[PDB]
Amino acid sequence: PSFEETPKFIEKGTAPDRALPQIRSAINQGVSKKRDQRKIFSTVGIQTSLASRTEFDALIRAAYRQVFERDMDSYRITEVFSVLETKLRNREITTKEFI
Amino acid sequence: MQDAITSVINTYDVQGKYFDTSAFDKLKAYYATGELRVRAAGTISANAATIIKEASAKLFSNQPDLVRPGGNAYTTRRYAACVRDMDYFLRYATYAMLAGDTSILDERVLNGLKETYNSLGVPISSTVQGIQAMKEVTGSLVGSGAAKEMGVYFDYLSSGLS
Amino acid sequence: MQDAITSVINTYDVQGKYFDTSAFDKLKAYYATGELRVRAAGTISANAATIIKEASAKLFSNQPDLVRPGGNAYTTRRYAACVRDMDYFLRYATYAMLAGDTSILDERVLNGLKETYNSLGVPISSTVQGIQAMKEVTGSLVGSGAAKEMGVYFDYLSSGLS
Amino acid sequence: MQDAITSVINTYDVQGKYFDTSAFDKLKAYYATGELRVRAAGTISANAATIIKEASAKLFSNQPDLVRPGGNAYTTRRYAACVRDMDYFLRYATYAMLAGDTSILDERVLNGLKETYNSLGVPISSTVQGIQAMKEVTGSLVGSGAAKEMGVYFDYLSSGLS
Amino acid sequence: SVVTKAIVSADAEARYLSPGELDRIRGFVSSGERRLRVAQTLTESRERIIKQAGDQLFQKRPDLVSPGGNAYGAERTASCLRDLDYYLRLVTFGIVAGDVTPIEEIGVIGVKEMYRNLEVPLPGMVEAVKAMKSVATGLLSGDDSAEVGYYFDYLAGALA
Amino acid sequence: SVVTKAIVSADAEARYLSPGELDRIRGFVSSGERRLRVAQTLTESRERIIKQAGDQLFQKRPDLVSPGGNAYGAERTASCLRDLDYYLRLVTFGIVAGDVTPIEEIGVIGVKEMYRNLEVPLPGMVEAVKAMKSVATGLLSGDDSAEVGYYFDYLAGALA
Amino acid sequence: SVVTKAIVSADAEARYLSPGELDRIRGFVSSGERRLRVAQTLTESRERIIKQAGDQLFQKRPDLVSPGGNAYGAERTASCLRDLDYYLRLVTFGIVAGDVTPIEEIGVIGVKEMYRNLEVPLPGMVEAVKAMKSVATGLLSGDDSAEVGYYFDYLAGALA
Amino acid sequence: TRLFKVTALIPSYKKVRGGRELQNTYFTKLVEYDRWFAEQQRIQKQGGKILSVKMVAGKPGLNTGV
Amino acid sequence: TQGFKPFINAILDSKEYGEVFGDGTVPYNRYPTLPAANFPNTEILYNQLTKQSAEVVVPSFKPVTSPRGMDMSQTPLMLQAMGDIAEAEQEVALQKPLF
Ligand SMILES: CCC1=C(C)/C(=C/C2=NC(=C\c3[nH]c(/C=C4\NC(=O)[C@H](C)[C@H]4CC)c(C)c3CCC(=O)O)/C(CCC(=O)O)=C2C)NC1=O
Ligand SMILES: CCC1=C(C)/C(=C/C2=NC(=C\c3[nH]c(/C=C4\NC(=O)[C@H](C)[C@H]4CC)c(C)c3CCC(=O)O)/C(CCC(=O)O)=C2C)NC1=O
Ligand SMILES: CCC1=C(C)/C(=C/C2=NC(=C\c3[nH]c(/C=C4\NC(=O)[C@H](C)[C@H]4CC)c(C)c3CCC(=O)O)/C(CCC(=O)O)=C2C)NC1=O
Ligand SMILES: CCC1=C(C)/C(=C/C2=NC(=C\c3[nH]c(/C=C4\NC(=O)[C@H](C)[C@H]4CC)c(C)c3CCC(=O)O)/C(CCC(=O)O)=C2C)NC1=O
Ligand SMILES: CCC1=C(C)/C(=C/C2=NC(=C\c3[nH]c(/C=C4\NC(=O)[C@H](C)[C@H]4CC)c(C)c3CCC(=O)O)/C(CCC(=O)O)=C2C)NC1=O
Repeated sequence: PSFEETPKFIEKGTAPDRALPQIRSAINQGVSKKRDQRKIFSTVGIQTSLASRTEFDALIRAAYRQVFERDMDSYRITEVFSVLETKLRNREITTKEFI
Repeated sequence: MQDAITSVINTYDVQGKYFDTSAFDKLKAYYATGELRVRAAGTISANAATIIKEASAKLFSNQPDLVRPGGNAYTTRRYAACVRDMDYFLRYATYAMLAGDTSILDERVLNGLKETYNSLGVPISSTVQGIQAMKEVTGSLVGSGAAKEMGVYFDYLSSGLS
Repeated sequence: MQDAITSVINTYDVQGKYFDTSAFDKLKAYYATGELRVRAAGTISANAATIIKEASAKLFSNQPDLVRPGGNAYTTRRYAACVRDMDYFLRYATYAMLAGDTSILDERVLNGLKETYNSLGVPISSTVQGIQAMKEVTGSLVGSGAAKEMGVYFDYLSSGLS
Repeated sequence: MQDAITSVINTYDVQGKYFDTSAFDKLKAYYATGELRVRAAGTISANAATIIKEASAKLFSNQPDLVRPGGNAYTTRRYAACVRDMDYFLRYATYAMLAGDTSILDERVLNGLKETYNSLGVPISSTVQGIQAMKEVTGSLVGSGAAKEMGVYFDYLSSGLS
Repeated sequence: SVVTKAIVSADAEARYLSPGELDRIRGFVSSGERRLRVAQTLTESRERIIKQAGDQLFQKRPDLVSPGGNAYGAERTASCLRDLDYYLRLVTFGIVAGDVTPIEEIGVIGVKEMYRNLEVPLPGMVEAVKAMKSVATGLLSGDDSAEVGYYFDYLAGALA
Repeated sequence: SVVTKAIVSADAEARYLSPGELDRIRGFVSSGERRLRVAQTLTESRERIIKQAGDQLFQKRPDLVSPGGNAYGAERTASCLRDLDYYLRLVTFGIVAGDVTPIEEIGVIGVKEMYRNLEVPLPGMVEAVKAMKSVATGLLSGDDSAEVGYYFDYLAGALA
Repeated sequence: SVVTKAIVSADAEARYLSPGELDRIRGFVSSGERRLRVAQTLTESRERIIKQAGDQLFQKRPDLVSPGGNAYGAERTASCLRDLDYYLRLVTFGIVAGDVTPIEEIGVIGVKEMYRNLEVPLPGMVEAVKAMKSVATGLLSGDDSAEVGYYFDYLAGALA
Repeated sequence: TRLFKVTALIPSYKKVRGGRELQNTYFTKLVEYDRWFAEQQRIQKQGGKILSVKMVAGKPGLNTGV
Repeated sequence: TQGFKPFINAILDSKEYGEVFGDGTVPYNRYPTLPAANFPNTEILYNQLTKQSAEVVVPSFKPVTSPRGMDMSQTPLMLQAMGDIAEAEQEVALQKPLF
């Protein structure tokens, strides 16, 4: 025979039986996954505006989406803040002054 | 939001179980369709403006009252907001298609959408019709195999709004 | 917030009254209890980690499903947040005892806690059980009179949560 | 930043030329070095904390006064900042080696490092000695061939600091 | 390039590259000879592709070369074909780089303003780049054609 | 997951996924079967790996199972080996996910706080994780061992 | 110290210090004499405290001085005792300051990173600090022991 | 007046960060005039050393046009 | 008293903005654990779409200055203090001359 019992560590970590309704609620219980499924935009680069143009542009559009809660192309935000974006890219101003 | 992989991982985590044969089966199923999904996503991304063009053309043709005065899509502002919403739906449907899961549709799109549309006076049934129109245009664009699987998420959005 | 002194001041300020003999008696009573309150506060501050360890140990022994996979205290984040909430309750109970007044418990603890937990799926009965275990541990460390006093603030928290 | 491929693309874009034989040759050179670069980067990624340990040990053994009182590395905060800076130098040298171009060092590391160190009081000569100490340690692990290539970027960092 | 994207992704999280990124870089390097061959194929047939794309563009959009069109006249048609030549060279750059970054930062960023300054219609641009997609991907095998069509489709969607 | 990370990034810039992101997902999906094989191999031997890692740990650290130690007794040793089982399960989840996100999100954030409240020594956890890494990389080939050891090293560095 | 905290709190509100803050500073300067007496007492007993603290640490944790231990060797044991001397000096500074702010600024911020780089075990730090606390409190009277042990408790919590 | 060009170093004392922070310590920025008092106070309260401040846009001593 | 721009400046010139976001990062949902009720209120705000509701989520905070009942004068250690003050008064009384 040489019976081989279930190890104790297997039982020490078992979960109560859960149907699909309980599985779904156990997945989505605590603080929302949006807290960790997101990007935080910051001006890490100090290089000139010639390179890393795209990451400045992404940070600028993220600033628009944070201050105005969504994209605002219908209001021509780019031309309204073109001078401001230009000062941000050439590093005359910081992100806080842009905001 | 969770994709199919994280869906299986999360169910087995809240059940405290190691992956069994069924889990690896669902994982193989997701990995087998990944090229189809990626190709469809790229096609939709390249032709997003087109899809919005035909879908909005169809929606406003079948319902001319929306863009005439007294309609919810009568102004340049409200017309642009309508096509912006249609772009939202297409982009997030493509996200759900890539993820192989409708979780992002509940979390990022449908949450508060009905009450916001009721608060704004947006017609929900007409919005569902526009979503269906995007369904036909996108299906004609990406081919039948990808068409059915994009239609899954389109009808999910339609049912969530309705 | 309020303490005993501020509570007497407010009740004599609403009436526009200078302090009477009764108010001076209340102030004397608080000034007499101040030494015991400071002693209990110092004891609790020196032993906060011990109290949290013991109380969470009883809580998770009685409710093992909270730390089994899928339970509300199952992940390192959720376990850490659970013991952090216990530390919060201990700290604000100590503040309240030192003030001699439960206003801080309503203002800085109980306000919106119930629907915070309900929106997160935190079980409220198990939190109350944790608070009771914390009360039992604290009573053994601070002595009989301080135990009775500290029980008032722990019971205020438990009743506000329930 | 730009890598070797982007450098060739930019030098051909400035003159408005399609790729000729020479451009393809330089590309082939980079894709020949690519496997070596990837292997060295992975080796350093596995051994980053180690390499930092011997590099800091060598720096402080050769210049003990930096960590006794009065040295700029004397505190837990300042010692932690020193090893943090060394870890940054190693990580960015690895980035530059993998890219094959030294633009990342000037764009990220060296842009404003003189002003910051001199205003803070950080001694430049000791930091350069630390760069050399790190280079010597890394060369022992990466292998004889990859050692010189990584030393190229280490001397770039040092000369930019010097 | 792919290597630059992996490095920036690692830097954003402030970490060394994970084995997934290193495997992706290995695959990118191993595909180098094939992509240089593809770029050389598209480069040696530069004139064929540009003239066939221009022919198809003018056939489907005669209004461009009709009076009142932006390409009417010899010099304007020449500068039209010249911009087609630019975009073809950018596509070869993107092929060798493995991503659309060269195209993005030489020809996409600010293109709408530039063609608004020049009265250049964007539908005309997208039709030209789709014609150039067809002409160029006709010359390549299936595996090459699909991968080049990715860059051409990205260009078409970026101009639209 | 890689797909989730790509979609989260694309959603952050409120855009469609780039061709580079689609190529990244193509690579991640191409390697799906191999990663499933690695994870299944680790799963088939959970009991063996846990028992061997526990033996190696308690030989390195006999005090943890000595009287007055944290894992002293049958039930506390069972809780210890159960923690090892939890981390092995997360390592397999991370293998199939393609990144360290399941490990990060279930077993790393706030782990020092949890073990500080459990009076569990962090160096003991590091030794146990390294023991699991050695045992589990034993059962794999050279190519798979590096990938799995990446997750094990991530967890070990997180613990100390 | 207490004066600096009162000043920065007042300056945060852009105000002069209130009669309550002035009374707090008055109590602080009143307690200053006893604080200097306590710090003098610990400063006189430098070598005693270091010697018994090191002996109890090494007997309680022989592994540190044993082969493979972090403090193996005369120079490494000397560095161990040197770190103990540093921390005792910091505790004297805290006693005179009335708070743990000097301990915080010189020896607590980034200590875990420092001892990770040095491969110094943090539990060994906690035990050495507890031994120092025991010796220092023993050499003191009943009154001084409480306030001195508070700083050692803070320091051990910082290491733990 | 309307514009100060301020070059400032802000060291770190509270903690050593995983982030690079070369962005935030040594910087030059343009702060508009009636923001400068608050900005300078905040920089001094963080522990930084203001290296230089300059006039760029307006003219010192002007009455109108401020 | 001052209107809109001074109010925005007061927010952005606060110490809290400087410590959390500094000068480089775009603001974001913080999911604040403290103080009490900040988490539900912030989540209600951030789970709402634009123009989803015009109602005020935080109209004001109900004052906690005075409750109804529970005077805490029956508190047992308060009772002990009221017992001890009697002893103090009695000692003061016996300090007077016996006659
Ligand atoms: C990504 C998830 C998401 C969704 C789905 C979303 C929908 C949405 N649509 C809105 C406006 C609108 N939406 C529409 C769309 C309608 N017009 C016609 O009637 C059609 C039937 C229908 C579209 C097919 C219109 C006309 C408005 C303008 C309402 C107004 O300004 O009065 C608004 C108000 C704020 C704004 O304009 O940005 C939201 C929040 N927002 C989101 O963040
Ligand atoms: C999925 C993420 C996760 C982890 C990792 C986790 C760990 C965890 N380990 C626990 C107990 C324990 N954990 C250990 C393990 C230690 N013993 C030795 O010192 C070793 C150094 C070390 C293991 C290698 C022990 C001995 C106990 C029992 C404590 C006791 O009985 O007092 C507990 C208390 C509740 C219970 O036992 O059911 C938790 C929550 N919980 C989680 O939700
Ligand atoms: C004033 C604040 C301050 C502190 C605290 C500090 C700690 C410190 N300890 C060091 C070495 C050391 N410290 C120790 C002590 C450890 N050995 C055992 O593990 C024990 C658990 C423990 C002692 C209780 C050892 C063994 C070394 C030698 C490290 C080596 O050579 O590998 C070093 C490296 C530089 C040198 O050796 O002079 C520093 C900077 N530095 C500071 O500026
Ligand atoms: C990613 C690119 C990048 C780097 C590398 C960088 C370095 C850097 N080092 C700093 C401070 C420091 N750097 C050091 C390190 C020096 N001290 C000793 O003399 C050693 C010889 C030497 C290191 C080898 C020290 C001790 C400090 C603290 C100075 C202070 O007390 O303010 C600071 C000021 C803020 C802080 O302390 O975190 C920066 C920004 N900044 C960047 O943006
Ligand atoms: C000072 C007054 C105050 C309190 C008490 C408070 C509680 C509080 N608990 C939270 C989450 C939580 N709270 C708990 C508590 C545990 N769940 C277990 O089942 C136990 C029954 C229970 C404790 C005994 C858990 C598990 C979470 C989830 C953390 C997460 O999802 O990451 C959150 C969400 C924000 C965050 O976690 O960062 C808050 C605000 N907030 C306050 O302002």
